[PDB]
Amino acid sequence: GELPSILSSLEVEGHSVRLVLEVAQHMGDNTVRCIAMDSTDGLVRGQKVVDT
Amino acid sequence: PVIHLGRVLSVGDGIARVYGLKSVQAGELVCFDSGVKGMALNLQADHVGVVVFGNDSVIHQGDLVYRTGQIVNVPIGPGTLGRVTDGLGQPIDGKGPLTNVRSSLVEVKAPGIIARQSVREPLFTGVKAVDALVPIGRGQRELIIGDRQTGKTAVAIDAIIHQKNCNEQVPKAQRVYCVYVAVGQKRSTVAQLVKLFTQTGAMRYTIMVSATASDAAPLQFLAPYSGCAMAEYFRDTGKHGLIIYDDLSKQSVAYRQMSLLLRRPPGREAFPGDVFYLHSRLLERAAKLSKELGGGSLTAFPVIETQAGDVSAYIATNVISITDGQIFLETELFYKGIRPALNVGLSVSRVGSAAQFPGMKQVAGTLKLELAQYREVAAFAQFGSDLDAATQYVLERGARLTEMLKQKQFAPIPIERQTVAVYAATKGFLDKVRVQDIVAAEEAVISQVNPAVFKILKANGKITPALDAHLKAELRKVKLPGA
Amino acid sequence: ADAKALDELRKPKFSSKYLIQHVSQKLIPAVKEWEKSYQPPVIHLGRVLSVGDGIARVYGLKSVQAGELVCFDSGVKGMALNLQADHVGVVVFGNDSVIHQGDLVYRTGQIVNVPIGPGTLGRVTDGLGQPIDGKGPLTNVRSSLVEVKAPGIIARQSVREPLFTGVKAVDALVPIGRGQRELIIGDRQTGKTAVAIDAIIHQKNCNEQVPKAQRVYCVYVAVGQKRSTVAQLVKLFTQTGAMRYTIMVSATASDAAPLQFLAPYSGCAMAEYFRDTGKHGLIIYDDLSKQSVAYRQMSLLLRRPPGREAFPGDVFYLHSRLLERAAKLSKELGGGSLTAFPVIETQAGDVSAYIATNVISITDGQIFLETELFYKGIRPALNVGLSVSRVGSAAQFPGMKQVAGTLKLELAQYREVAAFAQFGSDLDAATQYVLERGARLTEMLKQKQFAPIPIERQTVAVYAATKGFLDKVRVQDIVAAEEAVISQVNPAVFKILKANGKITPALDAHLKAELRKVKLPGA
Ligand SMILES: Nc1ncnc2c1ncn2[C@@H]1O[C@H](COP(=O)(O)OP(=O)(O)OP(=O)(O)O)[C@@H](O)[C@H]1O
Ligand SMILES: Nc1ncnc2c1ncn2[C@@H]1O[C@H](COP(=O)(O)OP(=O)(O)OP(=O)(O)O)[C@@H](O)[C@H]1O
Ligand SMILES: [Mg+2]
Ligand SMILES: [Mg+2]
Repeated sequence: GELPSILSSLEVEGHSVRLVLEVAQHMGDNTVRCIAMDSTDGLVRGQKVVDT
Repeated sequence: PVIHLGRVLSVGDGIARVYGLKSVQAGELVCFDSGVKGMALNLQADHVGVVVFGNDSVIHQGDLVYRTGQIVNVPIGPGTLGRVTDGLGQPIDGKGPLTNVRSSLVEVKAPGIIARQSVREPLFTGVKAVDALVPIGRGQRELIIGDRQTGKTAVAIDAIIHQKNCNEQVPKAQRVYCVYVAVGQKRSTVAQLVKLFTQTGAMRYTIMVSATASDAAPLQFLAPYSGCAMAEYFRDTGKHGLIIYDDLSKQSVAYRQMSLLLRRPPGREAFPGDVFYLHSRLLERAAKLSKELGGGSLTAFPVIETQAGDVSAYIATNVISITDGQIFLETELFYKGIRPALNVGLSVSRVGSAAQFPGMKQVAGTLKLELAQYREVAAFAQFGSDLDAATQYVLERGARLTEMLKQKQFAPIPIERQTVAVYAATKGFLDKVRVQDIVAAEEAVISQVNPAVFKILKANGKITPALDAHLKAELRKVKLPGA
Repeated sequence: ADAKALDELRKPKFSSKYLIQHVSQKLIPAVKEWEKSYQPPVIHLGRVLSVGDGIARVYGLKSVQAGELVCFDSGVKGMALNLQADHVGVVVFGNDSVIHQGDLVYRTGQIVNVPIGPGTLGRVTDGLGQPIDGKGPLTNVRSSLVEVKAPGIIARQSVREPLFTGVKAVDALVPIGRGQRELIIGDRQTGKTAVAIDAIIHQKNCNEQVPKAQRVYCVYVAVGQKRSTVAQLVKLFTQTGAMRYTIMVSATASDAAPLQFLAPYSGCAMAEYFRDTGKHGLIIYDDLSKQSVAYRQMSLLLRRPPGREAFPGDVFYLHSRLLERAAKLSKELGGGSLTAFPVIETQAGDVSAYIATNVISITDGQIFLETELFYKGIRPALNVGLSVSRVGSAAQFPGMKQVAGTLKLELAQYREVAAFAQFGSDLDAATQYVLERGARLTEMLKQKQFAPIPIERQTVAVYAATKGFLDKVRVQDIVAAEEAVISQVNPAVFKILKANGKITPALDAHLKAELRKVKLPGA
């Protein structure tokens, strides 16, 4: 609930480095589509992402 | 440990769709029940897109996929030296498992701004066309670019063979450990090349990471990164590494295959949009580290095969904008017998003159200047119109420097026997020797000059005023052929 | 969602029945009360699911074969091309405007047939075999498949008998054997049809002079042409008499694109009747580059994956399985033959285009027809430097082979020095003789439309130019000097050149003597 705005930055919890996502699209089923500012190798499909 | 399973949904076009594997990481090495490895590439909402490091024929729908728990890794360490591995670090030479080794990631971020330092110490290739004109420092990326059969590997091979000869005469703290990454080549020519490195003794320091033309395209895509992780072991522990990715032209074609089979939209020459980042991610890992990171270094020699001298191709210009220098090997000079067929007008070394032999730095300055005029004169005196008898002087002088930079294959020269031979030809001592005799004539120069001149020049690193007084004397006393 | 959780739902898990026992007692009244709001469910029939651009997706048709003729309830025929898991994608032989969503499709149980036999000879059929000349149905005929597999390696023999086109540029330089595939390639308006017409007309002039087994029965397939163009060809073949031996399969431009795709295969099945019965056939696929556009249209509308120039992946397989049916059968299969002449129209000579590249690979040589040679007066505009006949090394008339080998060299030396010495000012005494002989040889080979020459009469006109006898007429009279030689020479040398087949040395001496008492119009 309460999706972030487009261009807003998100933070991935528990990554090897600080992984900052940036919201690019609102995909449509409470999904945003983000671009990562670092590598996504080591990302799991349950990882909690907090909105800044 | 609890084993996480996953069924294969559908396999084919080199990629399996895998149901399950809910906690798999992006980029994780997965293992199929046929033994074949795979990389978890696309984590989707309902499946995992796995690229298969090998033949997709052994995978069926309903096969079990196990996760290994870690991102794609290869074994790195001193137990890899001497060994011929495939694109995943598994040995194919039949000499048992890699003992004395430790697994590390193949996809590592290259060191940043604050982790590098300037490239200062030279790396000698043993090729006097290279080591005098296009000098290569430790931590540099030097593109060997040319057409088909222009001596691209010959330059990479003599660099590796020369590092064995230099490693016997130096302390352990400055010893270059080579890696040859063979991508998309014939398993025949890798077997000729392992024999060549074995009978020379160069395989004591060389790793051979081979992904041949019969291997799967994700294995050819990965072997530059598998080879670079093996050579980053020496970069990170304070030692020095050389790497040759022979045909990065063939890595990108293997990567273009994976992109078009993943139904990704193609760009210039049907290449993916991230085919720049393919080689950019790889060649930035060849760095010269700072003193706080150890001072280690990795020198890359990417090889790119052009088509008809077209250096303005897509992958060719991608790597020219990645690498520091460029060794352009020409096909017209190659069929005229000039081998190594260096395009002196185009071959450059960005870092270059800051990291060459100070003897060669003060000899080959007037070598690349006089070869510039010989290129300038014989671009305008093609017609045989008229002669100034000074332009015909530099036509006869530039023809002597060209034969002076010819070199045979699998016989690298030390840098002290190189800079004396360029001193012998630029200082007029090889005047009036016929241009069909200078191959024999500086074989006479290097053999008849006292060996102490090469030892004084090797240790001082520079032609001292006491030495060029003595070296001019010892070149006066030389039985040149024909007189 | 997965399968292991969804395969366990075939077992009953309900364990309570306040719905299953109620509505089973209440389903059949609600369904029956909209019986007239229902259509009967089709299993072995088909119902048109969607239709448009000549493609009908058809629900049902459980037992159709791939490539089978289906029939709609409008009477329009179809062809089940891609059978998918949910529907059949059929191509419509005609207008889909009479095909509606919900129409019934009936399979005929027949892979596509055409009437082949002796009764189809002389008639003008459409691309499916039905006669469009307006003289009743085909009688004395029988049905046969259009997708016959071509004969193998072991049912063929070597192509040795010459098939005469009647064109001097063709019969001397690029000679055609009896079971050969020769491409007639070139741009538009360069005389590709006129080469193929003259090969048909010349067969009629030869069919009355040969003993009934050397007779050639022609088939002209007109794909994607005008109906007025085929009306001219029928008038030209009737006023000559060539449509005693000619079939015309005509799928014109307003015809459905499955009919233009199918017309080369329908004409080849009519032509294979003569090959299989020991006679000899000759087939001209005029605009094979218009069949491939018709097959591209059906493929892109059937959502097949496109290749280069949006052609399907099996467009090489389209033309190769058509053109390999042109064979020369062995003597145990009757010894009959079928020789093809596909016609490819290039665009500004670009023979590196995709369909032109495919058919050049299939056929046994091209006849090139440049449009710069066409307006230079050379008609037929056969470019000698690019037109090949890779069977023609001893596959021609032996009397012409006496002199065409020298013509192949003496024109070849002319082609290097033609564009050299465009001027005639300052010339060597050796290269100018090549430029005078090579210009004598060019003018001799050109000829007028709809007048094919017998092979014994173009042999002596090349012999009149390969030898001396014509090194004095300028360039402007060799058209008249050749027909002078045809008129003035005693025509009993033609009776013993044609019957023997070669220039015997007795006839060679009379040939020099007869070519000296001629009155050449150089004056
Ligand atoms: N300096 C040299 N002197 C003489 N011959 C040489 C020299 N360098 C290379 N050659 C020879 O030139 C040929 C081609 O060289 P090389 O194998 O390095 O080509 P390449 O660029 O790797 O071509 P390929 O596309 O086949 O891999 C070989 O026969 C090799 O032995
Ligand atoms: N040998 C010839 N002598 C004189 N005129 C000719 C000759 N061949 C063809 N022509 C003329 O050139 C024109 C083009 O010929 P033709 O129709 O055979 O070419 P085409 O390749 O079929 O052109 P298109 O494919 O566009 O119909 C015709 O009108 C014909 O009259
Ligand atoms: Mg090579
Ligand atoms: Mg035509």
